[PDB]
Amino acid sequence: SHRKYEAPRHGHLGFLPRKRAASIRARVKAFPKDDRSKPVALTSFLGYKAGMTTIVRDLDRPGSKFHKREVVEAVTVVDTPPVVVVGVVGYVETPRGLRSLTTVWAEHLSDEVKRRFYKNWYKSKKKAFTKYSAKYAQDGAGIERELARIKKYASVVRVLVHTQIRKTPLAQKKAHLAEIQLNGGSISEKVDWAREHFEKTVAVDSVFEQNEMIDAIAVTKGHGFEGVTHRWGTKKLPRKTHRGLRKVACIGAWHPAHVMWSVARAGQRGYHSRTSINHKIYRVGKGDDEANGATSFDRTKKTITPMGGFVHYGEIKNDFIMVKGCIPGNRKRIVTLRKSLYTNTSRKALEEVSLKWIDTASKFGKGRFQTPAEKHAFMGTLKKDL
Amino acid sequence: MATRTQFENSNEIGVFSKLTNTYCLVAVGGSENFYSAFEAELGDAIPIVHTTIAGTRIIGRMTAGNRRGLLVPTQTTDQELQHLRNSLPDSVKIQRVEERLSALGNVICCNDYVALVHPDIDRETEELISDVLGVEVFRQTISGNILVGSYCSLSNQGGLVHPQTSVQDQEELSSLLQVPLVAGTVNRGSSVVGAGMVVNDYLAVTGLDTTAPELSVIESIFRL
Amino acid sequence: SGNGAQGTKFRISLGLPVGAIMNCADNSGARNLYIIAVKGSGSRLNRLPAASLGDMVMATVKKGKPELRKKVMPAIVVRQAKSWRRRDGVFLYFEDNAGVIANPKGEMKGSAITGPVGKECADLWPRVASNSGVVV
Amino acid sequence: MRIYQCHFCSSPCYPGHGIMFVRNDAKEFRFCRSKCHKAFKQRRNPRKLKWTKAFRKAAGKEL
Amino acid sequence: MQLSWKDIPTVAPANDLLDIVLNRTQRKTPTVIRPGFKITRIRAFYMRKVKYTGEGFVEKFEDILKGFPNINDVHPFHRDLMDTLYEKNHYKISLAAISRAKSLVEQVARDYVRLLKFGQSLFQCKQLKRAALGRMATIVKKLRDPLAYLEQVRQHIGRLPSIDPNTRTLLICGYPNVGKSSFLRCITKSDVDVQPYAFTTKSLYVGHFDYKYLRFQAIDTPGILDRPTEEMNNIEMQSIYAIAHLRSCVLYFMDLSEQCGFTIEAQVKLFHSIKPLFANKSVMVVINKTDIIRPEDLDEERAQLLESVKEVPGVEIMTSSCQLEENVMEVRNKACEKLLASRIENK
Repeated sequence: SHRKYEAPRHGHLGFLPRKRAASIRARVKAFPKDDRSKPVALTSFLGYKAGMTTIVRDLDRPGSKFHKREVVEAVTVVDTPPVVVVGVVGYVETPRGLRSLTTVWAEHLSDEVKRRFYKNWYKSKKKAFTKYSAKYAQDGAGIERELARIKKYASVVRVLVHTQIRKTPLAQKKAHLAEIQLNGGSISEKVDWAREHFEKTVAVDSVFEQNEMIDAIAVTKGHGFEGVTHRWGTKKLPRKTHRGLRKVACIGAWHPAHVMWSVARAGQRGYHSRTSINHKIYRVGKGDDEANGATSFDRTKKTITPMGGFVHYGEIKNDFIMVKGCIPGNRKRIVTLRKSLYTNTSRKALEEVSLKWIDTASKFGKGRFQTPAEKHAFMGTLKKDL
Repeated sequence: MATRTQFENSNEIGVFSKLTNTYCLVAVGGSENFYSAFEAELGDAIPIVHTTIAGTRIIGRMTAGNRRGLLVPTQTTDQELQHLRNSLPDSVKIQRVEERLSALGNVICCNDYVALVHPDIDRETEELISDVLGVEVFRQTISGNILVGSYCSLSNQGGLVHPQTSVQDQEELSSLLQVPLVAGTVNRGSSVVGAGMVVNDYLAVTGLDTTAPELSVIESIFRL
Repeated sequence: SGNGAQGTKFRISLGLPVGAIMNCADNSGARNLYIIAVKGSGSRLNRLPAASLGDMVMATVKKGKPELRKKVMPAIVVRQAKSWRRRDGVFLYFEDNAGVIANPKGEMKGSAITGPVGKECADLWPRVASNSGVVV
Repeated sequence: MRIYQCHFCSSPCYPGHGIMFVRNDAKEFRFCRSKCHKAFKQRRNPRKLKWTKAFRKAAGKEL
Repeated sequence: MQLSWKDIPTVAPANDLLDIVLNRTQRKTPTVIRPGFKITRIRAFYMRKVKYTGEGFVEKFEDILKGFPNINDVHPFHRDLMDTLYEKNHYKISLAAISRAKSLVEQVARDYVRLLKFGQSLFQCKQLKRAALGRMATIVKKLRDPLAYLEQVRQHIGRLPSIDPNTRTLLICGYPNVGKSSFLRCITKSDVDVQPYAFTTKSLYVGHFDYKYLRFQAIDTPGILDRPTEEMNNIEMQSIYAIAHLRSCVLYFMDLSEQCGFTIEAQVKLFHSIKPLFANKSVMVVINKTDIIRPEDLDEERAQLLESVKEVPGVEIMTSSCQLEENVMEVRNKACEKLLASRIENK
């Protein structure tokens, strides 16, 4: 017949299929355009999502009814100890797309990455890379030939980095390895940079800075098998209805005589890949800085960790990125921060922030105190104690 | 003289500005056309302090005061207070007042000699006002309205009250305030003369919509 | 919102869907306001239009002077009760739902407003500012 | 920002949070954990309520 | 201060109107899916077509009736201005035509829907729609000549000078080329405007001047009031009469010099004829352009104006030259004062 009343579809066809992602490490499907005039640097970074908290800052938006007033804002924090560089991989342009032609590895590989190449570490003879490592013995010659080849050919150079998971409260020991496109100028300069950085270490301040707009690429929280109502935001059917009501009443017309790809159905929910963009960096933390969670306006020596510590995560004892708002994925997940694909002029992006205050109270209840110092002050002396 | 302007497209100047004989307060996020209205005729004469009160920009309704003092709501932040103390001359006292009848600017109407207050104000508060503003205070109603600061524009030269104020109240109020009072309207018919314009002994700023007759009464009664 | 509303308004939690009755908080003779429409509200199958603080509604007077009853007029919501959240981080709420009868331009029919008035409404409708005592 | 203290608990409210309702007096009271609000609505006696700052004062819980 | 008359929208022609209705009905019929009996479905389609046929006619005709204040209802100044252009008597029959047409289309639509609704025969149902379309088609075509007259007038009424007949106006009259247009521009503070009007040679110059927070409107008459009223056509004679409603005060400019190309004797005659008629409105006669003016003419002027003897408006003339800008503000205050200060006290 014809609908009756018009309404928009439930849910976005551009995020199909709604199946579980092929890996907890969401893929970077694109990198920034290359500007080979600038210095060589990474274009993304690995970290772990730890938690959120609240911020207060004064706003700067000439014209807003909130210009020059304080706002309070949710932000998230991602643990970010220096990534360590261990390979370069060199790609070439073909009429069938980008194809990698070599990979050169550092001579010494940390147990952390080595562990990544294995399914049962405890039993294994840990032989990974033990013949590659030899290639260095000899003067250096075949590793030069490779490095050399990459320079000769190669349209784009990526770096194999991995995270220092041990520098993180996680149990998980096996580190995360991944390719990061290099955008500083000249294919040769790029590989030189790469080669120079083997076994050597790279920190976030070398990649991100205050007020930058960055993207988060990560696998979404999982939910298992979801009915149609919650998964697609379909209307609940009425109370009166027999044989269940969190459903879709009509699964299709009679012709085409086939349930169609575009109707909502029960199925997996969450644990999807997502490339969320335009998240402002409101803080770039330093792990060797007491007074991490302190401010120009605050002053009190205290770190970003909440009282009792980040619920379900742990402590934060390294550099971190504090991103305004909230990000795909959950507490503990490997998450990739990426440079933005365009120069946003937004004004909203561009505004330069300065935190006045960072919340620091326990998130494990309705916290009343920032430091244990403050808590003793307000509360008095207790039956434990002095 | 007397000028016309608008805060955005609003004629209620009294809502976004506070003018006395020794200082001028204006909302922080105004336009040049708005600010100029004052800068152009106050020049380097008296301080023109940009500010917010309790985080809002309706500073004209949120405060009350004269040459000697300024009254601000409790919710005035310490930052706004510090900024005010620093910008305004030392001879003016800035005091926080705790009253919940309405916004200070609606509850209080004053010049450098007398002040009318909401008729339901408590004694303690009425003494504080008299004290800080160094003025004689009287609980009154203008044509029945309790929001005196909203229905009365006053300077030391003259005053304008609700258009329906009887002649008898006008005569009595004139005597009480020691200045000629006349019932009138501002911004083309508005009877909220207190919020529609700001004024002191040498300048009156009203909204662009004030008619010719209304502006005539203004420069005539305030002697501009 | 709309006519005579000088200012924009930041979104605030919708408290009052159509059919809701708020206290009349002016001295017009009206005792309550029954919401039949929100101005500037959009469209989605099955959704009630619903007002908030400083929204202009279209109401009838269920209780009040007979010269006010049996007809539809504009009103403005002045107090909420559904809690909402400001950009200073605060979740706040009044003890009652209440608004005041008004004209399309936004002029109060009455001359007083009894009770407090949320600032977001005061900031929105100047003739409401005028007649307000305690704001927020 | 400065801290408004949730009066009932008397705890300092790190600038945001909670709700106001009007006493229909000049001031309004701020409320913390809803527990704080409900007890208040319960109209329980702060002198009795352990959580209250009042409890501390009266109780001996103090000086 | 504006025109009541502008608001009526332009009337579309019969030709535009014939096509649009059918096309719309055609669109409607295939989109619709009738439910029910086979015969009923077709019947439903035809009924739908008939009803869009009714709908389209009713919408156009309502637009003529709405938008428009009725010619009688408006204030006497405004009634007049319309009257010249169309002719009111022609206009009264024409208004009725629109109304009649609307009634008939509704009546026929009702007739056919019922007949089709009633009928079982498919051939009949089809024929009935055919008939209705035929009938609708003839009616718009017959009315085309009144539609054409209405459409043309809509544009002419829109052009009318927008001025207020209630509030005080000052009227500059005199023979043509006396310097009335210049006098007016000198008098007005802001730059002069031009208003189109029917049956005026130049158009009118309109200006305004303030003393206090009172506004005074000024218009000049060129070509309309300037010459014998009787000599003019029935439409133009009526245009002259519209000025009567409009003016609160009349000023008579004389140019003695004969630079205007007209003698003082002629100017005195025209003035005298108009003068007793408007007792109700104040008069200020000003002999302007004084610097150039010749003494030979002055004697004739003096005999009407200054002399208590026959024909005299009882007003005291101001010598000036506004063009020269000597006494321009002095003359202007007096002209406003003569009607204003009066009217205030009067009322």
